Amino acid sequence: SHRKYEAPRHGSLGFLPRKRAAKQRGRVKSFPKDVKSKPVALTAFLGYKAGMTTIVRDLDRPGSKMHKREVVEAATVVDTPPMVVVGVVGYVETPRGLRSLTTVWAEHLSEEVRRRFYKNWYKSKKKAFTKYSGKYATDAKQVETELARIKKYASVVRVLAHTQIKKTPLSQKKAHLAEIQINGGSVSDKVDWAKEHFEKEVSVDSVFEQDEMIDVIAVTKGHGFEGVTHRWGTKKLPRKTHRGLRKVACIGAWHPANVNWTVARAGQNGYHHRTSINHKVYRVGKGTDEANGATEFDRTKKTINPMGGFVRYGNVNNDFVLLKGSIPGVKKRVVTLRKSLYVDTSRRAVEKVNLKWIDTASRFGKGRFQTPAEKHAFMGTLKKDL
Amino acid sequence: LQDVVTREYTINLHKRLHGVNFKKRAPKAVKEIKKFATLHMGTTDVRLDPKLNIAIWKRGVQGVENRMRLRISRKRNDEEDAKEKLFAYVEPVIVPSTKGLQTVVVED
Amino acid sequence: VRYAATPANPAKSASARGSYLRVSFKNTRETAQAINGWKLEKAQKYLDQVLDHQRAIPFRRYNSSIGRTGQGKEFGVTKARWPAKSVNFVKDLLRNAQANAEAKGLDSSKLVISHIQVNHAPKQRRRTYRAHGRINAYQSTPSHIELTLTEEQIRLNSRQRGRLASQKRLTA
Amino acid sequence: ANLRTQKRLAASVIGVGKRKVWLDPNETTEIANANSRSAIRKLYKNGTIVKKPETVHSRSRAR
RNA sequence: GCGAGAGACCGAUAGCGAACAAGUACAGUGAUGGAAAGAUGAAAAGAACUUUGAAAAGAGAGUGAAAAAGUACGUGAAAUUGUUGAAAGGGAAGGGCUUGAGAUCAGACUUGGUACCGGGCCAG
RNA sequence: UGCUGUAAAGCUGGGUCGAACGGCCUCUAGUGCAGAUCUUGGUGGUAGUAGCAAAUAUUCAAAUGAGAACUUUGAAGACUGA
RNA sequence: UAACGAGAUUCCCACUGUCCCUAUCUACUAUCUAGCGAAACCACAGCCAAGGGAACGGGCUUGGCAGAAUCAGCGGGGAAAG
Ligand SMILES: CN[C@@H]1[C@@H](O)[C@@H](O[C@@H]2[C@@H](O)[C@H](O[C@H]3O[C@H]([C@@H](C)O)[C@@H](O)[C@H](O)[C@H]3N)[C@@H](N)C[C@H]2N)OC[C@]1(C)O
Repeated sequence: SHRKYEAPRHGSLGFLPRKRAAKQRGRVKSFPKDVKSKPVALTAFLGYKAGMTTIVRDLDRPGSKMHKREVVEAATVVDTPPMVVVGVVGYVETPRGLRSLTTVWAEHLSEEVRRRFYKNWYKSKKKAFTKYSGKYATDAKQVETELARIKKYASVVRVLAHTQIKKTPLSQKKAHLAEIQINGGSVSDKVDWAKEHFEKEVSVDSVFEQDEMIDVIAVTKGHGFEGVTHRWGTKKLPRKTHRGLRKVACIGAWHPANVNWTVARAGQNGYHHRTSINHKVYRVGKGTDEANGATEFDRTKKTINPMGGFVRYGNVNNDFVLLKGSIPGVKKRVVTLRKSLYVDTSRRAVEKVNLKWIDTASRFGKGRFQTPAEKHAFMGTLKKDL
Repeated sequence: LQDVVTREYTINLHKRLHGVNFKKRAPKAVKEIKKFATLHMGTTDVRLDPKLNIAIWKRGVQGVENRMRLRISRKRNDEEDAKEKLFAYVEPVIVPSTKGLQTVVVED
Repeated sequence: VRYAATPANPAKSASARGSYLRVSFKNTRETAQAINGWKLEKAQKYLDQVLDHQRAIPFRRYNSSIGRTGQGKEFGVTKARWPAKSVNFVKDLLRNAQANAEAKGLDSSKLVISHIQVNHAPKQRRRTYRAHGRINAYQSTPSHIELTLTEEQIRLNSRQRGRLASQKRLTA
Repeated sequence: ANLRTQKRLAASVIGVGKRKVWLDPNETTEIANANSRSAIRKLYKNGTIVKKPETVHSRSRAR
């Protein structure tokens, strides 16, 4: 018989299976479509999620009730030191899809990226790329022949780049290595741009500007094994239910005589790969700027970090990206930032934001001061101050 | 290597007993001190003085002090076929405050 | 007594037995198979590390609904376990066989475990009490253990013959 | 090395509970030889066995 | 009941319930109910002694026609199980028919006859 | 290990074993099992699985011993609470 | 019909996680280990769709398909067990 009353399905059938992600680094499934007539540029950048804060802004949306009025908004800080380009990969079109033709590497690789090729670095002889380095030392002619191959045959060119994880407070010493696609120009221009950046640093401000709408790819917070009530949001059974109530009462009809894939079941929750789009860039701060957290209206000589540090992360001492709202992942998680895959002309996409104030009170409790100086001014001298 | 050596340590038992079942706090402090002595003396053969046991249990099953000042000495173990050439002896140190005390080598 | 397997050269071999041993047959079979065909000294070291929970015994047949461990990766398995009582009985038998070999003059460092097997011994019965005044079995499944240590025409047709004669006459 | 009988005999001879009997830890052999009540009395007199004091229950707060 | 002699009877799940310390052990308040359980060897000759082990035991040795008879003892099946060898194995296995491959088995140079006669098998 | 019979079955090689047994002509029967939720005995898979979670709570050292979470002694922390 | 009622019933005040709509915390389990170690049940077994068929198949016919060994859960099916 039919359901007595109608209700929408619990959970989405498009995020299946609800399993653990295959890798902790989130991969870019698709890159922005290439436009030959643009300047040669990177399409993505890797950073580390540091924490969240609060900002104040004036809204510019005519017709809104909050137009020309202050709004308070959550925002996320991504620690983004510059990346180092260490290689290049060429891809050829085939009737079976993109196939990588060859990979060319820079002459010198820093210890933090070479740690990525090891499970037991302290017990190894550190031989990675040691014979490859001699392909440059003689006359580099083999390297140039490989790059000529990429120019002749590739249709898609991506650069190999790694984070400088030792500029973050993370105790992990392995750097994160990723392929970032080069868009714009001819294939030959792409290879030349990759070559001139071998061993060089590329900064966030060259990929992402301020007011841009960008996407974040990351693995979500893990929760382990979870029951259906919280994993899928199903209704709790009545209090007097024998053998428990955090369940789905009927997991299927008699026929088909099999449990259907569409039925909510207990299993692993969180730690999923997600691609979230349309997060506005509120700031591209600079690590050398000693007033990262200051605005035009709030002139206090202040960094983006909250008093006491970001909880369970540390201090953000590099370039950073302040993003509107929340993004997938937890503190310390490597996040991949990607350019938008489409052109957006709506007000929210084209609005220019001007920050009034950024919060820097402690995230470790009910912080009521923005600065040590303000704390001292409010409380006066203390016993430990003599 | 100075095999025979005596040092005085502070153990932060408060963070080691965080969230522990209330009827296992003093028994777990015994296990935590044994683990602490192996981390510093490199010996799994750890012997606790009964005066240390009295100090651990002075305030009942969940009355362990936040910090304890310990004297740990590594000593030889003839006792042939013992698998351990050395052992650690742990004993309490009476001090007025267990605050602000660093690891110190004891000249016997 | 007759052993299930008799050594090829009894002069270079030494055996030991244990019968009616109150130790699990299934755990003992797995531990005996874990060292079958090993050098004696290597096996003794390995059993000592098993007792210390540094290495594990792979459970290959009697393993349904046991736990999973990373110490099984050594042997290509996920289900392994550390049965102390079986390990102790097998160690005592390996020690006895080594003593017998030494009495025969054999070299300990050459000895390999050339035979080891576990058999069911008769069960020991106890009783267990169930709901609604019922009685059930509560038996032991004991073991027989034994082990041995050991020092480590073409004829042709007429036509075939004629063919070969011709071919030999061709190449000289 | 099993002084259970000696503990019971001392409790009887001294006139207290077993909970108040102290057997010298360092005199295990001689206490082990004390099989009769007479030997227990001798050990009690020498101080090898001792009557522990009562646990105080003060009435000072009650007053 | 007492004393005898027998049988085309049964042969230890049979024959009386009981071939044995059987109306026993055990159950039930009680009336009553009521089993299982035979065989080392001619002879204990029931394994001295050495050695490993805390010991039970093992390994040598020893007795015996035999230990492939060691008081778990005549023979010692099946279910079920271990080890060894060989082989097979994409959501059962097993069967018939047919051939291949590998293993095993068999047959005419005959009960062969006296260099010859003559025979056996597979084929053109 | 083979041979014979359409078959019920019969015979034989090798191993184990230890005291009686078979062919033929007849006689006779408590004479042939896959089943009966059959009877008695024995044995599996399940499975090293369910499980060994009420009654506040144990710890240090010594002694003993081949071996000590579980024995004894000492120190202590607890409880029953007339 | 006063009083009485672990009797049946309706409304009101108070009260609340009964609910909107769930979240969080503790102990004991479960879990993993050492030791110990049952039982129910069991023709043979175990992936689907349709067909025909004792008219609702795990097996049969035609298709879809199909890769060792597995662990925690689960209650669709085994027209599950008793
Ligand atoms: C010491 N244990 C005793 C033991 O004497 C036992 O005896 C059997 C004995 O009866 C067997 O012997 C048997 O021999 C034949 C045949 C089947 O072997 C049987 O028909 C016969 O009933 C019986 N005597 C013998 N082979 C093994 C002993 N454990 O009898 C009972 C028991 C308690 O187990």
